Amino acid sequence: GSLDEDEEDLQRALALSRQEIDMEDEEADLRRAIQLSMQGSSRNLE
Repeated sequence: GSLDEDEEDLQRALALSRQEIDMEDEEADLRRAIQLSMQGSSRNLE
């Protein structure tokens, strides 16, 4: 039950999209979304 296994590729995809965008304007919002995802924050606000 290695969850980290999938998370390795998941954060890989995140880093992948990081270099895909890497643009500090409008895409910077998507960039911030990767950061948000890396913060482990989903729809679990309340």
